[PDB]
Parts: sequence; C-alpha cells; structure tokens
Amino acid sequence: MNDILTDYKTFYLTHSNIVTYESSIIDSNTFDPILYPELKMSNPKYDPVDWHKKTEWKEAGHIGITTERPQISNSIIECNSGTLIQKPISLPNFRNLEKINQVKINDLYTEEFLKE
Amino acid sequence: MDKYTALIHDENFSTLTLNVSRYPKSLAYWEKLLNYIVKASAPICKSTEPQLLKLIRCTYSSMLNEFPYLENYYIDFALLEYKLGNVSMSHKIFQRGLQAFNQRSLLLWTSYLKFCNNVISHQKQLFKKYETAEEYVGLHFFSGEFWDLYLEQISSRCTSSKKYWNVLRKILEIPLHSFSKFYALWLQRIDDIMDLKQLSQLTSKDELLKKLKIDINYSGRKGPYLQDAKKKLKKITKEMYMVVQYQVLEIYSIFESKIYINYYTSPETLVSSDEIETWIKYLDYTITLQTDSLTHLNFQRALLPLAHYDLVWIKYSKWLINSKNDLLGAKNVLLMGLKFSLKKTEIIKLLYSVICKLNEYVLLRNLLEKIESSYSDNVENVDDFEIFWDYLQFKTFCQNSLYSSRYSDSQSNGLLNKELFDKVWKRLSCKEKKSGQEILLNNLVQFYSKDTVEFVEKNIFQKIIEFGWEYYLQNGMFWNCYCRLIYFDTSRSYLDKRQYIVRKIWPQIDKKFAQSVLPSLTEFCESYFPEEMDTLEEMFTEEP
Amino acid sequence: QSFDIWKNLDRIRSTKKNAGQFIKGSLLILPMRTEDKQQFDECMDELHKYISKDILRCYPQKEQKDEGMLFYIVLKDFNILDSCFVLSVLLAFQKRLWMAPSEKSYFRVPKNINLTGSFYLPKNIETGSSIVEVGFNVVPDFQQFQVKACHVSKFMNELSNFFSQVEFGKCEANVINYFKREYNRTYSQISLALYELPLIGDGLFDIKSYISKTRPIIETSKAQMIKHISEMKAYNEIS
Amino acid sequence: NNCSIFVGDLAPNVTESQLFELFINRYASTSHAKIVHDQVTGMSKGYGFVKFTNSDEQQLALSEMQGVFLNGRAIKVGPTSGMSQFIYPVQQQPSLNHFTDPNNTTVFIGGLSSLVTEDELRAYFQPFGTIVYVKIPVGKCCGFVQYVDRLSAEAAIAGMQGFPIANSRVRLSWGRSAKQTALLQQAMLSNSLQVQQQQPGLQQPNYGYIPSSTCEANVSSTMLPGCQILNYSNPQQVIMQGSEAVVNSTNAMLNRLEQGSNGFMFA
Amino acid sequence: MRDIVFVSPQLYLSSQEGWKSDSAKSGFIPILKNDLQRFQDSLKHIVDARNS
Amino acid sequence: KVFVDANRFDIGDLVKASKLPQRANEKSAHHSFKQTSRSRDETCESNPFPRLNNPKKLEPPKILSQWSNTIPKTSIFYSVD
Repeated sequence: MNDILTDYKTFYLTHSNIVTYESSIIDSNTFDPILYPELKMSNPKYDPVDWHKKTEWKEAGHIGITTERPQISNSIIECNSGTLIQKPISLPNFRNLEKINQVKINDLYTEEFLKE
Repeated sequence: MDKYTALIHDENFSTLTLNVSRYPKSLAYWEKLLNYIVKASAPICKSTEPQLLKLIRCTYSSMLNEFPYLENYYIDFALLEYKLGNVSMSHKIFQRGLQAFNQRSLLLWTSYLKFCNNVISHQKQLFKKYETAEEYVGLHFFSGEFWDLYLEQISSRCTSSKKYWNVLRKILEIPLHSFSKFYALWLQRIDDIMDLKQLSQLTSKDELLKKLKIDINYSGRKGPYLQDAKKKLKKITKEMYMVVQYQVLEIYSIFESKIYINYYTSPETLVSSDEIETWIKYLDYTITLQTDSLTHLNFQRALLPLAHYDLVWIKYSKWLINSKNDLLGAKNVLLMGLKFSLKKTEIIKLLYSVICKLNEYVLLRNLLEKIESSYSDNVENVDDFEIFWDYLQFKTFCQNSLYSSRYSDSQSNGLLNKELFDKVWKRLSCKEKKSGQEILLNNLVQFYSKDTVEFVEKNIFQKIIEFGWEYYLQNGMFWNCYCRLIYFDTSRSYLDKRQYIVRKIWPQIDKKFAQSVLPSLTEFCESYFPEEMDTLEEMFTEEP
Repeated sequence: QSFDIWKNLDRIRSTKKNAGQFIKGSLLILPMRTEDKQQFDECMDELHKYISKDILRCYPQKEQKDEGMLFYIVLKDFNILDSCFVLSVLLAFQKRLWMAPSEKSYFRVPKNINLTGSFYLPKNIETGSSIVEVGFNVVPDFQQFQVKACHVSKFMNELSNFFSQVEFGKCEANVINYFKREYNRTYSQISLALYELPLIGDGLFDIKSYISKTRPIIETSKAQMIKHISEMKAYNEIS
Repeated sequence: NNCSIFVGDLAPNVTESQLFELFINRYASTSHAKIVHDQVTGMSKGYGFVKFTNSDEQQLALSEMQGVFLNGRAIKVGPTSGMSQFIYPVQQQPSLNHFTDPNNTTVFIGGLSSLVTEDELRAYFQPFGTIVYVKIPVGKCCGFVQYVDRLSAEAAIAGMQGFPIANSRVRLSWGRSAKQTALLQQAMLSNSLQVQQQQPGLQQPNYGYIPSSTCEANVSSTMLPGCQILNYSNPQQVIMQGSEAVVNSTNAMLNRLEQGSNGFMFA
Repeated sequence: MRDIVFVSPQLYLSSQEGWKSDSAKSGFIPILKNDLQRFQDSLKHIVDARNS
Repeated sequence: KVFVDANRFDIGDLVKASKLPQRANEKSAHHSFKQTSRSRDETCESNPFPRLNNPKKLEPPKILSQWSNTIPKTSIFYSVD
C-alpha cells in the first residue's frame, strides 16, 4: 500500500494539472490526491471524518490493556476564570469512581495459544 | 581610554568574535563571547558607556534571533534592561520571548509574571495578564509555581475573598504535578470556615439544596449542621481527589518518570532514544484527551527539547490536519519547521501537499523559487536526491499547470519540458556522482503513447546508444526500462514490438558487458517473453 | 442558487434584516500573490471603480523576489456586503489564473471552481460552518481565518453569518505598516532558513569539534547496540 | 529492606575500607558503605552511610556500635532512615506478566486463516519499524512479530487492529517469545511455578538511534542530530546511516513493484 | 556605531545582496571593521565548493 | 545566569552585599562541606551530554497522608528497583 501510494504521488504530480485536480476534490470524504496518499502511509484503516466509551479513551496511556478511567463530567479546565467568575460553579458530576482499582485484560495469548 | 576602546583593541575579543561569526550555530562560542563581553564590564550600571551598551544589546539580539528557543536568555536580557533603568524595552523583550514559543512556554510566563508583580502599577491589567496566562499556559503539568504565585496575588490583592475560592476550585480539577499542596490549602480553608453563609462562596444555593440536600438559611443548632457540611464536602473533595490522583499517578508512572530533559540545550545536542520515544507516547496520550489548550501546550513542550529532530513537527502537523481539520495551522507548523529542523526533506515534502490542498499555487511557485535560487540554479548537482526529486515532482506539476498539452489523447507534457528535460539531462550526465539515476529512468517511461514514447526513445536512449557511455551500458536496469518503454505501447500490436525488441535491441548490447545485464534482463525475459528465452540463451552462451 | 455575484449580492441585501449598517472600528487584511501584474490591474481598476477609496486600500511589495509579488488588500470601515463582494472577486481571481485562463470575465464565477482562502483579522474579536479559526498562527497580533471549498451562495451566506456574529472595535492607527514589517520579517526568516539548506554539511556547524565531541560516544552506543542484539539472540534461543 | 545507618564524627584517618571492615563481617552483612568526603579536597567530612540488606542486622549493628571506639573517637552509628501530610506514593507490582511489561515489544498475532506466509507477514509489519524474525507456528493459525522499539509495537497495534488478512479478521495482543512459551509450557504441565522473565532492556541512554526508523540498504557521516546516525539492519547487525538511504529505498520499492507485477514475490 | 560592521554568513554564503551593514539590523552578527577581510578569507573553501 | 540567585542582575548585588561576613571563627569552622558556587561564565561546552553525567530521577507527585489508603495498589507497568 505504501508502494502504491508513493508511486501514485510520483505519477500524479507529473501527469496532471490543476484543472483536473480541482474538479476531483469532494467534501463528503475530504479527498485530495496530493495529501491523502501521505496520511494513509502509517495506518491501513483511515476514516476521513460518546468519546469516553470508545476503544481509544480506554487504552490511551497503555496499549493492549483496557481500563475505564475516572473523569469529571462538568470539567472547567477549558473555561477561563474571567468567565467562571460570572456565576457560581455547580457541583462536580462524577463517573467511573467504582473502578479505581479494577482493571481487565483481554488475555488472548493464554486462552487461544496456551490453553487452546 | 575607556573600557570600550580597550575592548576594541583587545586581541581576544577579535578572535572570539571571528569564532562566533565563523560558525554561527555553535552556541558555546556565543556564550563564551557573551561572558567575555559581560566580563569586560565588571561594573554593570547606567554610568557606563552607551556605545558599549548598544553592542551588548546587538549581541543579545543576534543571539536571540539566531537561537529563539533559549528560555533563560530572554529572562537574562530582560532583567538586564530592567537593571539598565527602563521597563518598556524589557516588556518588549518579554513579548518577543513569549512570541518565540508562541505563548506556550511556562518559564517565560512565570518570570514575566514575577516581573509584572512589581512593575504593572494597575490591578485590572494584572488580572487580564494572569487570565491570559491562565487560558494559554495554565494547563501545564509542572505549573505549581505559576498557580502558587497566582493564588498568592489573589490572596494579597483581593479583599472580597471570592476569586480565591473560584481559582482553587478550578485547580482541584486540573492534573498538576504538585497538586496536593492545593488540596491541603482547600482542606485547611474548609477548616477555616466561620459560618454557614460562606458556603455560597463555594457553589450556588440551589446546587446545595439539590445535590447535597443542604440549605444556607436553615436556622437552629448549626454545629452538627456545619459538621455534616464539612464531612460531605470532604467526601466530595476526596472523590475528586481520587480522580485527579489516578490521572496524575498514571501520567507520572507511565510517561513523566521517563523524560529527564525538558529544556532547549542547543542545535548540536543529542537526545536519547528513550526520551524521543516517551515524547511520542506522551503526545499520543495527549491527543486522546481532546483538551485543545493542554494538547497545544504539550506539543510546544515537546518542541522545547528536540525541535531539530523534525518528528514532533510532522506529528503535530498531521494532528492539525486529520483530527481538527485545521490545515492552515499545519501550514504554519510546517513553515516554522523550516527554521529549526536540519532534515528538511520530509517537512518540505509534506508542506508541498499542504500548499497544494489549499489551492494557493502562486505561493507554491514562490516557495519553489526559493529552492531554485538557494542553489543559484544548480539543482542538478545536489548531493541529496530527496530534495531534488521532491522539487522536481511539483515543478513538473507547475509546468503542466502553466503550459498546455502538446500530444494527442489529452496527454499533457510531463518531464519533457524545455525547463525540465535540461535539468534531468544535466544530472544524468554524471553517471557516478549523483544518485537516483534509475529512478528517473523508471519515471521517464510513464507516458505510454505512440509519439511520446518515440520522443523519449529519441532524446535520451538513442543518444545513450550514440555516445555509448559505460555506466548505462553496464547496468541492465537501463535496458530493462528501455524495453518496458516500448513493450507497454498502446498503439502497436504485439508481433511488431516483439520483433523490434528481439531483433534491434538484443544484438546491439555488448556480450562482455552482459554479466551485469543478464541478471536484470533475465527477469524481464521470464516476465513477458517466454518463448524468447532460449533465443536469448543461445546468444549469451558460454561458447562462440 | 446561481453562479452570478450580483444576484447573490441582491439576495444578501434582501434577507439579512437591515444589514446596511457597517461595523465601528472594523479592519480586514488580505495578503495575496499574483504571477503577473497586467491581468491584476484591470480587475483592480474595476474594483476601485466599484468600491470607494476610503473603504478599501491597496499596498504593493518592494519587488525583492522579482517573480512572486505580494499585494495587501486592506478593507477598512467596511459594510458586510462590500466585504463579501471583494472577497468573492479576489477569491475568484486568484484561482481563475490557474483554472480558467480562457473564460475572460472578472465578475462571472463558473461552477467548477470552489472558493478557498485565508484572511487576517485583528485580535480584538467577540463572536458572542465553513469559516474556521486557526490554531498556532504565525502572526503575533492578528488572527487567521480559513474558508474552504464553497460555491458562491454558500460563500455569501457563510461570510454574512460570520460578520453578523463577530464584534470588532478599537483598532490601532498604523497597524498596517506594523503587519507589513512583521510579515516581511517572518517570511524573510523562512527564506533565510531555506538559504541555510545547502549549508548543513561542513558549513556552519563546527564539524571539526563536533566529530571529536561525539567520536567515543557513538562507538559506545554502537557497542551497546551490538550487546543488545547479542542479548536478544541469547533471549530468543531455545538451545 | 536495605536499611541505612549514618556514622558521624569519624576521624580523618578512617577510609572506606576501615568502615567496611567495622560495619560488615561483625554479626551482619553490610551490602554497601561509602564515606562522604569533600568535593574537591578529597578529605573525609566525618560522615558515612552503610546500607545493609536486613533491617534487624543493621539495628543490631547500630545498637552495638553506639559509642564504640572508632579510630580514637565515637562511632555514632545511629540510623538515618526508618507528622507531615506529604508522603511519597508507594505501589505494588503486577507480578510481571507479558501485558504489564513496558519492555515487552513482541506482538502476538492470531486469527489467521493458516494461509499467509512468513515473507508476506513480514511485509504486513515492515514499515512500522525494524524487525528481527517473523516465524509462525504451524497448524496453530497464529504468530509472533517482535520489533526492537515499543513505540513501533504501539503503532503496529494501533494501525493493524481490525485489519482482515485473507478474508479473516485479526486478533492482536501481547505475548512472550518461543523459548519463554516453551518454558511456560514446561512449567505449566507440572504446575509448580509458571513464572515468566522480563525482556532485557536497551542499556539506555542511546543518543544515535531514532525510534520508528527503517533502513533496508564508504560512509562519510557528519553525525548531525537532525539526521539519523545508527540503525539496526534488516535480516542482523548495526549499520551507520548513510545519506543514500531514500534513494536505495526508492530503487528497492520500484524493483518490488516490478517483481510484484509479474508474480516473482507475493509479499 | 563606529568601528563595527554587521554581517551574517547566511546571506554571504548564499551570495545575496544586503549581506553586510553598518547599522543595527535584527539577525546580524557585529564584527570589527578591520577584520572583515579576515572574515572573507576564512570562508573561502565553502564559496569555492559552492561555485564548483 | 538566572537560577543561581547570585549572578542575577537586579537582585544579585543584594546577595553579594550582605554576606553575613562571619566574624566568629566557629561559624566559619563549623561547616566543612563544599560551597558549589556556580559562576556566570559556565558555558554550553561544559557538560555536553546531560545523561552521561549522572542526573537525578525526579521526585514523585506527593500525596496526602490522610488519604493515602485510596491509591491504586496495582501499577500499570512493571517497574524494577
């Protein structure tokens, strides 16, 4: 896939013009044949375009092992104190405070290779 | 004579100045020269010569324009200008220092605010400056000194005793390194309460009535009522302390206990393979949190030690492209990456695609003009082929952009332009000094027409046959590309081009030069000419 | 709707609920680049015949590169309609030179072109979609704003929805020359950085001391790598 | 335990050998002993630290040496270590499995269709980083991909997850090597200990190497930090990173496209 | 300022105009006026490799 | 030049002025350790590689001792020594 994308970046920049290029740009999947073969080099899957329950928030700091870390729902770390002084801030809403010691591991190596 | 005239006629000053101006990116020479100039003025005051003070200011300005990532030297020259009487020039030095890191350097904000605690003579302007530092750099991991200073200034200046509670309540949700001091201040300030009516300093009364089921105006015996208030607020603070403690403990025990260097040493330094890897891991963690100020802060923190390694520049550019769809930001990232990185290949190659997505092609032509003028129109004799080839792709794109097509079937002219073919032929004539010879030979055969293939085979290949150069006649990949040029024609039949390749190419090549051609031609013959294998075998056999 | 500028101008004059009042203390700067000057001059003369001198001003470069010119278009105390008109004309013209060299109409925008551009505004803004802000801007004082991949009517509606929410005020007097000096300084720095590109090897890094400073260190690191490979081979060996 | 005792007010003619003889081999076993001398003069300041393995032997030595004759003066061998709010955090260990090892850089791949080869499975995991072996078990529809870097393993798991190889979805996790798997199978057949071993490190610091960097191919290297200095070879040895690396990689990928268009290799 | 000259090798080794000046321009290194020939004679091999 | 607190520009003369000149001989003969006075003239040539010259591991984030019983007892990665 890297060889195909590098050969397409070699061939397309030497056999095309801006008139063909600007008509090929669509906004449904942000497809641009100059820059899209560069971003697709690292990962095989790539999408062009509820975060706390996905498979990326859970294994962020460490890969392979999943965990549900505790966070604060009404986090005020982004709002400046010039806006937080306008009104008194409500109580902090809590979640995942019952899994501060519990971690689970999708052990495939023991179950599929050792114990068959 | 004064110290300035003795400083001019001294023998060591000229040698140090020539060693600085001989290699400008050797920071130890700059520091030795700066220490010698400061040693030349052993009393530093306002009664010294201004003709030497202007030279000190020019030396510091040249050092800070050559090395803008030095954190301590902006502080040094700013407090030098504060020692020399004025503060407007010191404020200008602080502003250009904070602009050198683009408002995301903790040490310069800390030193500028310790400076501004005495020199501002205005309270609302101090609050606007500290809130600017809060919204830009206030999410730093090691920012305990900044927030301790800001809480000290609130506790010293404010008399309403309300903003301190607000800022400390904000700090009790921020993952700081030195965080338990703020929790200890919070717990001893809950102990320092005097009545129930101060609970409105924490939250509103409806949030106390709904979440904690407690009223402010509940009159009666308020002893155990306030004790139950303290216990429930201590339980909520303990839960939020467990959350922030797990976050800080995770960030420390996985990431922050590995990075040992957090400062800009020099453009000549070397950073270990552990620390680069842990910066990449920490920024991969930082992207997931999706807090934008903290993410840009940690990317600037990773640009602090190792901006010359070009990995975090390209990573932060790709993050601004795909995760935010903010591509002018990535354009400015790649523009500032040209000023620091030494391996300028991949940053300029990505910046080409960034400019081409923006549909600003006059900017692309003005950028390529700087490359073709940086060599004084001698891009064909460059040692690094990765610069010239990334230039040549987009220059061919620009030549297809300006000029119209020459051939049929809507085929625009590629590398065979009058401003492009000469640059290729100037590089192909070296034959041993310039690498990337077969890359052009595999990329000049990608037209596949009737007259254009004849044009390519007439300009270079027939000319190589006519001159008979040793390097291309020895290499079999040259003849492999030449056979691939004819065999993939779209106008000829199979029998005529097969008779062409068999009869009028293979007897033309040399028999004693076939020792390096036969491993490259045997693969092509096994590929496309199966019945022509034993014919080529009887031509290159061991006996005459 | 249509592909004409004036019909969308009539539409944006009609249903934007008394949008004739301009913005107090309003400023916009559009730096653009053209390959040639003679094609630009006719469109700019038509623009000065349409837009007055007090609202819009133009600033040339110093001709240092001699190939790529840089022209500032400063819109000062502008209304919301003239801004949309000027940005539509300039965003059509700086891309028509690459897409349509044979159309030959400075006020008719075709359908195959998408408007994508970048314009600066002062920092003192208050917003309290296709136009986005930027992160990590290169200008110390000004904020860069991006529009991407729009038709004519979408460009009109998005620029009007952007300028109906933002609130300008209290701009500095000769801030144009300040932006000129800062822009020239920044791009002269990156041009000098591109001039430093052939000067990497043996030029200005003090290689004579840098070889001797790292000569035992790379050797010990290579010995550590060889020991790592041998220990990995002993670790993966069953034996 | 490593209990530390601080001897003080020693004489000038008392080196580290006399303190080690007076501390160790007297009803105890002192692991280390160091007298804190001057930074530039070389003379001892009269203080020294003695770290032993057991706390009871160090306590008995501190109780027996309290007032003993040490080179004409007192020993003062009282302990140095062992109501504030601030205490350092202490943690236990995850007992060293193959998940909680930060030096564990080999990825266990499973869910294969028993159809992919070894060179093709090398070609799946080649640009993520340098690699050492791609051998797979036969009949077990699984394999092992060991890198050198841990960030390369992170990139491989973050990219290759959910990627179907030969109409069969992949399962990526962690795992040990083949010899450690054989040791775990030999210790699990009798079920005595079933203990694992940590993967060895890199003997850090390492200035020359840049992580997630591949190179397939005289050398006049300037050793500049912006470029790459050293790299691991592709099988294996250590190579000096030359300037003609992207050229050789481009020639290699053009040769790979030419030999893959015909069918001389499937990878 | 007398007995000074501002110069940078980034504009001299690239062979551009304005590579030397007498006034305080941001980004230039101040050297002595009588040692400018010693500066030009020091970077001879880089200019010779640039021309050849 | 900044953190040494003796080569500071604005308040370094205050440090160099009142040394508390120790007119008692016992106040000068009591301390027998090194001064480790870092001069301003220290350049980048000294200590080129900060990892070869043995640094210190940074201190952990300190936690409250009254709320120390709620720490996660199981770490994420295996740390040795």
